[PDB]
Amino acid sequence: LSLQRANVEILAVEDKPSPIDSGIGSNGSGIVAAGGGSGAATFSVSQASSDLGETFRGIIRSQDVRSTDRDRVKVIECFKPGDIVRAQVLSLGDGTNYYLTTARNDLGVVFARAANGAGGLMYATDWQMMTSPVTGATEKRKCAKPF
Amino acid sequence: EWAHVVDNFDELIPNPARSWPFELDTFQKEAVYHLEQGDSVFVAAHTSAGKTVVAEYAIAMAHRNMTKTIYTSPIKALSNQKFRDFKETFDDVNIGLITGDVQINPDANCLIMTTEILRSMLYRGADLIRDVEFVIFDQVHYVNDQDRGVVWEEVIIMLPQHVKFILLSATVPNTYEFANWIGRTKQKNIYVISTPKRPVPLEINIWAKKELIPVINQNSEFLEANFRKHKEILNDGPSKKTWPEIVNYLRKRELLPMVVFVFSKKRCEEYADWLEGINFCNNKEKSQIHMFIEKSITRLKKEDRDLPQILKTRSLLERGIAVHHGGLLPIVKELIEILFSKGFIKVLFATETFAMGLNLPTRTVIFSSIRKHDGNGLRELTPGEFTQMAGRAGRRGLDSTGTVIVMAYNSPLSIATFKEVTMGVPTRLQSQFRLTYNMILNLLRIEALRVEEMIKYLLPDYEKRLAVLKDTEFIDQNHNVLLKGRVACEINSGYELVLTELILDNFLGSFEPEEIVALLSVFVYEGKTREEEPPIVTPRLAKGKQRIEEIYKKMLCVFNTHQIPLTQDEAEFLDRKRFAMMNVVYEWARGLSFKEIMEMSPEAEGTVVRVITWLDEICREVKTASIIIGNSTLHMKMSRAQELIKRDIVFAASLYL
Amino acid sequence: SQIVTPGELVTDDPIWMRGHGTYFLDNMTYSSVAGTVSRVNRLLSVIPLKGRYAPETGDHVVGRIAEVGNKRWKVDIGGKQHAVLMLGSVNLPGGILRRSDELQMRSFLKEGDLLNAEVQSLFQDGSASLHTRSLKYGKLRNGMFCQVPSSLIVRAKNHTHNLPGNITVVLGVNGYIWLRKTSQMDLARDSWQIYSDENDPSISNNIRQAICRYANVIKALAFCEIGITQQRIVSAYEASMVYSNVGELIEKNVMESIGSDILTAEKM
Amino acid sequence: STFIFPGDSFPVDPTTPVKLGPGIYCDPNTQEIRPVNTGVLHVSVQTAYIDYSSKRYIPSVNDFVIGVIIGTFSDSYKVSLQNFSSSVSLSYMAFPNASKKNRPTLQVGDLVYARVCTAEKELEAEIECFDSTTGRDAGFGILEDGMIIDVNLNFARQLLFNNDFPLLKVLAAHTKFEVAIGLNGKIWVKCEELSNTLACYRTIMECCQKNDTAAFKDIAKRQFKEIL
Ligand SMILES: Nc1ncnc2c1ncn2[C@@H]1O[C@H](COP(=O)(O)OP(=O)(O)OP(=O)(O)O)[C@@H](O)[C@H]1O
Repeated sequence: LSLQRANVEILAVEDKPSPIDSGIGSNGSGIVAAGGGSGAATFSVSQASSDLGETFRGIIRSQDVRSTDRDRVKVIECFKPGDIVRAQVLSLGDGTNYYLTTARNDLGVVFARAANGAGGLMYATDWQMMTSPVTGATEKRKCAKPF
Repeated sequence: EWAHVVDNFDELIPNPARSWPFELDTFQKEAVYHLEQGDSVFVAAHTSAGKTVVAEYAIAMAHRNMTKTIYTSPIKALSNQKFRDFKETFDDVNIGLITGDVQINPDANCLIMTTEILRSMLYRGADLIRDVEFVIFDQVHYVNDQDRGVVWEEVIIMLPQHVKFILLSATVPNTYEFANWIGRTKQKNIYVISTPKRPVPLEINIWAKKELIPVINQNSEFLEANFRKHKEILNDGPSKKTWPEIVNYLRKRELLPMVVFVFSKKRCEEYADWLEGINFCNNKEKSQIHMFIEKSITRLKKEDRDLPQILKTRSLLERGIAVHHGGLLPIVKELIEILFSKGFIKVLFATETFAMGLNLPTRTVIFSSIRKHDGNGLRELTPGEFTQMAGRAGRRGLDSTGTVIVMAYNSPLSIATFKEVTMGVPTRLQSQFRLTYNMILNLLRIEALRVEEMIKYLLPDYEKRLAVLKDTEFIDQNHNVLLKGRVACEINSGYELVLTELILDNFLGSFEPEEIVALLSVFVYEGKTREEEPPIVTPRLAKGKQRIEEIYKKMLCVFNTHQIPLTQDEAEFLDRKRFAMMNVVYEWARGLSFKEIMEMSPEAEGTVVRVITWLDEICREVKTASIIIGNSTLHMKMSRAQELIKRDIVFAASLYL
Repeated sequence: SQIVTPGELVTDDPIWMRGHGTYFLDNMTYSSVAGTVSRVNRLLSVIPLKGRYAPETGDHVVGRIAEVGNKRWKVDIGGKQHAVLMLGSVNLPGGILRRSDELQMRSFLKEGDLLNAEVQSLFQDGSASLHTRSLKYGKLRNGMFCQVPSSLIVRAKNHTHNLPGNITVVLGVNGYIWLRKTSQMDLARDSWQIYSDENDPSISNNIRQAICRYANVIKALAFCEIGITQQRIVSAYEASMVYSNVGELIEKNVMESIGSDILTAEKM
Repeated sequence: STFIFPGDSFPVDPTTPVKLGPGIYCDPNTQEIRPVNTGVLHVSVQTAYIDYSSKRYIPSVNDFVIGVIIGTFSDSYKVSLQNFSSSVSLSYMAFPNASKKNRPTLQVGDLVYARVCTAEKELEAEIECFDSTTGRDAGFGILEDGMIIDVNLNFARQLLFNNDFPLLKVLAAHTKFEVAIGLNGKIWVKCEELSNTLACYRTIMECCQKNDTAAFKDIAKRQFKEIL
């Protein structure tokens, strides 16, 4: 997150996982990122497209978070790192990132955790609120409409 | 796609967006009704008729519809005043300001900016334009200039199709053409609304020998018998017992609020000083004014509040007397304006700039004389200027009529000149389209673009100027720009050829940054004073004076060899004393309290700050020329000079914010 | 003039002001390149014998789109750096602020396209800024591309010429050349389709043959190191009609003969 | 008052509310208060925290720091507070009497004295060159010339906040000097002569290498005699 945009990684394209193999277990024990092991420094750049576990990347600009009042949007009051967000593609962008938008009632946060990913799951309560069931604490999000 | 001229409201608009505690005029109702239908409106009504009601209603409509509004004025002076007025008037609407100096609340729903700011914003393609519903142009009749004309037309052309327009101005001969052009270019319906007459009437009087003679009534009908009696009773300039003879006659008539127009910076101070033993504050107004002044000037540094101008203004303001001219600091000028707007000043001596813009009306307007000196000799006032000055005399509601007094100083005035000045159709101004060497050099670098065929839609002059440029090796025989011409293309202010010759002659290579900026003030200060120059400057900075004068003299001989007509500024260059400000600039850069500087400077505090401000552009141009020729020694010298002439007082915040 | 080499003393007079191509120590001035000494009033500088094209304000250039960026394009014009073309410096068919065109810039210009532009201003380091705000500039079509060194392009006031055989040539200052079929705008010189990739569907064989011959004679002129002008191009085209086959103009002896004939005819 | 280890029992009554300071963690799953650092636990509306030894700085609001300009952007500077750490940002409007015409004139490589104003967990920290809480401008801005000294965090805290720490008093008895103290582990000094600045640098380095505050005077005397 920053003050101007949010960076995401694409996990599924129309209810189909992308890629099929996520690379889990390729780096051994512990909790490691896909490119955080020993094989990342010995990948053959000139004989393949990308390395094991690489995904498409996207960018959500603050002016694309919603369709109205798109000059007073606070990014940290909408998303947090680690959230699962449903978005729609606007443009192919450059070779690094797509461009995405959430400016519709069915787009936004679908899964989130309390304490910035250290706690349990929360459930959506209002258009701009989620609630923790174990302790009745509330946080601000841009909730995608359920049901 | 057409312009329409127009000349059951309660049922038509049962739910108005805003309400006022008075009955609206017909033109206001028409403007409101046509704004409620979704059409653009052109309003051309007389002064002090209530044009700002339309803008307030537009802002209220935008707030109700949750859209944005942009307000634009040609003059940056009016932006701050309108910002303060709108901030006071509206409490539920966020107000913002965007100028070349400040930027407050860019995300607000109501924005006030300048035309060039909007031009740059449109060029950048800002995202806030998509939400804009109304754009308001105030004081349209002041945009008929050359520099103000192109930007306005470009802004009008570049605007998108979902933006509606509101236009406000005065009664001018060219009114239907602007609306027709806008409605043709944008293919929108716009209605032209005009008012019959002034809501408050004005009268013209003549003062002679301790009484006032009404000579024109409220119907603009001349009275010959009164003028004849004025001629009979009188059978030069003001005396030391003249302004007291007027400040008491009008005081007893309950017509006290007075604005006197004197066409001289120095004469206003003398006239104000001649008023001795006159007061208007009894015991509490003085204390309130003292508190306001003390709080306002807190933003300055402690040693900058002792300047003689501030002390004199404070002493005068405690009695209800003030002056308004271009020789004051901006803070003092805006302080005087704010105090005048609060009804604390009774007598004001003002220059011509007060009438232009500066929405601060009064009750009485007195003309010291009907003639003024504008550059080249004396000239009787044009009817347009007289109408502009005299029109600021009747405030709606608080006044039943507007009084105007024309003085007569122990000498009768001709009646034909009076009739010509007061009665007559005003004429729109025009420009002679001066041709400069920078324009010619810039046009020669453009691929294709046959120059001669565009000048027609000046030709004998263009050929003569090309011969000069080829003689001094700015261009070659095929009219290709050389290295010398490229430098001159980047110098815009006043003197391209003389400055270029100076730079390429290894001048400025021996002096220090403090001395370089001191010598360059000759191109900024016009030397209209007559006071003695400093007899001693330094052993150096006097050789620099001789070198500049010799180079200018050599360039002047080349101009006369080719028989080129010369402007007044260029002809009388060495005749004026344009080197008088070297010492002031030299000590400013060296580091010296601005109070000690004013003890020896030949110009007021307001003039000194203007000179330093104009010297910022000169340093930028010389820095650019150093990159073109590849002299890094000159580049670092000019960078140091810029940092040496910056002080806190030149960046003082406005009192309107 | 005088030929100097790097590290050579030019003058020891403490009266000159130093310019490009030199460095100094106290009153001694030295050369940093191989070139010729130039004097303008009190300014002293050295002009290099070889170098890349250096853009100047007002230049007429031909370039290729290299990168599609954030509200800007990168254009290759053969200099030391890429030029910059802002999105606000071009003309859009529909408009700029319609209630897109920032995320859809590839619908107008994309990587590999050739275009015609003018230099608007120079940045601090010499890189150029381009604009396409006239009907005479834009996308190039209906012809062929060729390249010559920029030092062989003679400076002139006009850079677009109509040639016999219904052919038009665009002579770039940077040395990039475009040959095409003459259009209505070219004849008149003497909305949404301005970004189209389609060529004219009625280009005949005679025009193709003429374009081939013009390219061959331009390459022949460049081989002999003769400056390229419109008059020389026409003269070389007319003098090559002896050979009936265009393909015989690629031999070295024919190119040298054409160049020598042009020079001899001019010198007479 | 007592020495504590991570995983130890927390000696505070669960009924009384206590505000938590550094070194103490509240579990997001079990809502349990436990210590995570090793050191001395101080208990003062009462506040508890653990004093532990550290060298790597982590930004916190209302801290006085010294930074280096490493890059200039369109609207702000890029500032480094420690080698190999994530950078912070300093805005062009974070100077006194700042406007779009009164731009700052700092370059890449300058030293600055500032205050931490924003330290959000999900964002990049921000600094300002004036105390916005009080409107005071006490020493914030560029530091010209001088020399920079690296120390650990406890030493910097002792210098800045403890008035009974005797180093500044013993230094003032040898020379006149200027000083700025940053809680990120930086000290800036300057004297009129280079030899005095060098002696101050050597004295500060040697005093930081030691732990006994009673030997500062002898160290200062020996170092100032060394430079003759
Ligand atoms: N219909 C009205 N009835 C009574 N008072 C009115 C009416 N309309 C406006 N006013 C009053 O006029 C006063 C000022 O008028 P206003 O400033 O709008 O004149 P103006 O035409 O804008 O002058 P300028 O030529 O300088 O732009 C306002 O304070 C307002 O109260």
